[PDB]
Amino acid sequence: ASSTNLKDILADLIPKEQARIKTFRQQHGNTVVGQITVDMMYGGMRGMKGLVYETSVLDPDEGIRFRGYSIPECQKMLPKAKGGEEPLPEGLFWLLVTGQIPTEEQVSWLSKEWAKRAALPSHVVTMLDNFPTNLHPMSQLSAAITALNSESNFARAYAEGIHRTKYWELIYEDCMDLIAKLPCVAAKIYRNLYREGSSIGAIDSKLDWSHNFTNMLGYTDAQFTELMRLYLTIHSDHEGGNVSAHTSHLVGSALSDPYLSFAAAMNGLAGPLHGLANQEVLVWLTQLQKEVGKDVSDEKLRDYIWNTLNSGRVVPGYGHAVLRKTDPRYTCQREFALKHLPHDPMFKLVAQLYKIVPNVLLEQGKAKNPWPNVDAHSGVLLQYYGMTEMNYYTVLFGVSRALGVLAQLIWSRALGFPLERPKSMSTDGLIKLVDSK
Amino acid sequence: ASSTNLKDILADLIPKEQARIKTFRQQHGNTVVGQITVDMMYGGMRGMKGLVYETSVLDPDEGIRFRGYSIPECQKMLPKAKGGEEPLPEGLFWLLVTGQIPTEEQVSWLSKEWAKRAALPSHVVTMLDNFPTNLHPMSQLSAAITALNSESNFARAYAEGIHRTKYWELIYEDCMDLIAKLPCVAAKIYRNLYREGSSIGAIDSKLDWSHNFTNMLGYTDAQFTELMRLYLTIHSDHEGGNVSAHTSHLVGSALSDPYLSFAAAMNGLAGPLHGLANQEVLVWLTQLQKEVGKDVSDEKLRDYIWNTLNSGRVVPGYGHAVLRKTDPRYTCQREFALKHLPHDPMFKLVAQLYKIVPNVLLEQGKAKNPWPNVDAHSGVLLQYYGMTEMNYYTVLFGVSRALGVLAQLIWSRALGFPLERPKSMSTDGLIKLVDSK
Repeated sequence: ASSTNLKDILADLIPKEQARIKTFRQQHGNTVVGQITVDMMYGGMRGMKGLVYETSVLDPDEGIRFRGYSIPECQKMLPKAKGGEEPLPEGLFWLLVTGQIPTEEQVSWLSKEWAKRAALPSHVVTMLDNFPTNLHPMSQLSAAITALNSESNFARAYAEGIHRTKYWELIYEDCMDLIAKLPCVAAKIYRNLYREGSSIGAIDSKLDWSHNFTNMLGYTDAQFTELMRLYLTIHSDHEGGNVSAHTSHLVGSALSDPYLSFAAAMNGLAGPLHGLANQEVLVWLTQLQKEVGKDVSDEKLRDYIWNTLNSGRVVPGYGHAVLRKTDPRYTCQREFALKHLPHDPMFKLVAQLYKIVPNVLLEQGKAKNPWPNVDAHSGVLLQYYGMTEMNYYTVLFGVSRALGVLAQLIWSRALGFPLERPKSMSTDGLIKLVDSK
Repeated sequence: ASSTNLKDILADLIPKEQARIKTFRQQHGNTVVGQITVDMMYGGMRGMKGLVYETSVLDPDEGIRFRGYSIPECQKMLPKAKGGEEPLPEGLFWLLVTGQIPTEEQVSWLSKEWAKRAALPSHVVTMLDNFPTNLHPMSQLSAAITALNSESNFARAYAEGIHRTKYWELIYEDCMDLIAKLPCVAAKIYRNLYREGSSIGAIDSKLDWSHNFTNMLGYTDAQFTELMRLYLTIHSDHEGGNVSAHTSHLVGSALSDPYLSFAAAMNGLAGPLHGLANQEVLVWLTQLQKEVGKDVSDEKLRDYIWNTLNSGRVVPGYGHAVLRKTDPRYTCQREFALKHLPHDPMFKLVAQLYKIVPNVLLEQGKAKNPWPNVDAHSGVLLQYYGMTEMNYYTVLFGVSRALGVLAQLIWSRALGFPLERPKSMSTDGLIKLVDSK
């Protein structure tokens, strides 16, 4: 056959980043990179630097980057799927871990490599098949990723006593297993929930990752698969600061093993201020599809959106405190839509708000980035291919953010990052602090 | 009957703290309360202020305080159990929430009030009875607190749309339920695991909280119960910064409901750098009980501990970067031991290290707080009353830290604290930052 052996590459890359951080930290290390205010400290840590998350940086002129490789260079560069046009999430985890762009057989590797590592302990399987259909997917996804922790290699090698400098090699092995069992768990949370408890199927070492998943979800549409490949590539990662990424991080720094850290991250992503906004827009988009009715003019939604901005509401999906042009991940799923559902009524709706909304905002003071998110485009693209079941959308973001959160988990463990322990305070403390002192 | 109605008190206290924070933040609010370094930011946030956690402050001269009420004022002040000598965890949650010291019928209230709220959905019960006995308690405790999330009031009232200023009243209701179902869940993780899957029993509105628990654990010793009452009071809370407290906080700030935030906190407390040190000492204490043998002299453990400090090891349980005298929570369980197991061989072991260790360290440079933790005393006190099963110790700390973590959860939600979102960075970012800029 063929390849190049991921672990063995990462094995090489490690000492070189490990040093780079040793000198940096030697020399300028004490160079003050900012201040904290009594107000930030009530402000949920409002624009504090405190992380070092080495897999993605928000570029204000250019969206998000998976190195400096942004959005638009990824779609080019990342291997596409042996007869497709949209990237493999495989080759994206590979980029996130390596810093390098996969080769076809570096990706063909992972796919083989995920299919085998893809197995499920009879007790998560049982645990799923009895869960109540009143329990949310995301309470199931996280209940069962903890219960998968039964199987961690790290838990065990820890228990036996591996040493500091070896931690990555098994935290690696736990991550590669998790990202393989993930499709199974969610494919089954779907199937039990929404496709009347049927069988997820089997799993095919022939196919790539996203495919197997879509195939277990029970979807025969190769257009949907390639949306699945695209969706999973683009919601992977987003700086370290955000709830699901900071929790997998925080918790993972107590030397908790990847099953447990990831499950704790979904408990953050099931949180309304975090998971639920892909929905929020679809729902808005839904009332609007009624209130302003089917095939509107450029004049009537201008009337609606205007009568919306000014009568003391907001347009779900639009605006960004930093990013200066349109989010590339809107643009990616738009480019998709243009190709594959161009004359869709509801995509027609979204694509109209794109024409109209920015100017309406910009002209009406709510501005500086009046441009759309990702979250604005996606749900419309899900509902088209018949994924109506919108509570379940939060799991699909979960299975995606997995690649980005676990691929930095190996790195915090490789560069051997400390237990995360900011100082708390208390108001009475503070009152004596800033002013009285 | 009799009482005073907790929710209704807290209802009163709220606006007054709510303002106090409005003015403080009005005026000095921008007063800079510290700086951040490139080095802190790799240093897992090494002595950053970033939290406001209003239920406990570390006093360096005086241990931990549950206001300014420290250790020693609590044992006095907190109601003791209608024929006991050790405080009720009931009256401690009450202190943590109110800021005020319970009255007997404020506590008698909670006990009644926990017993009724104490019920368990048939699906967590099933989920427990089939869990594998190879799955850790703490992967079970957290799997089933997520699955209890099926029952959150907040989840629902959120779903229906309560408004900002009402959030506490239901986040309250979810917390009071959780702390009542907790005994049931852990009593059953024990029983299934270690007491051959037997029945937890029933639940008695007559008895107080810790009692019911010990009674479901299946322990007939009223000395053990009162250890249980003491244990649960003292490991409740410990500033906000620590893994289990920061995670329940972080995650709970994405508007996740208390079941989900607490379950995510245990995924942090199951982490080796966090849960597992109560054990670590018992295990040390165990080898020593052999290597230096039964009834040693003040001269021979001096030899051991000295031959330990100098031959390049450390004494599990001893030392503290801040606290200047002996941790009161050593002293609390020592005072206990003195009373109730005075002539215990292994307590004799601990109490000897107390005589010997500090001076041996102090004289041998490893000093400034050479004094013992809590974690040093507890496990010895557990093993005596026949709680041999030491993997399960992490759940008993869980059920304790619950009171302190949930009682500040109501407060972050009451004072309406924002989604927690520090800025990440990246090394390449940093290199350009501190020096190049």
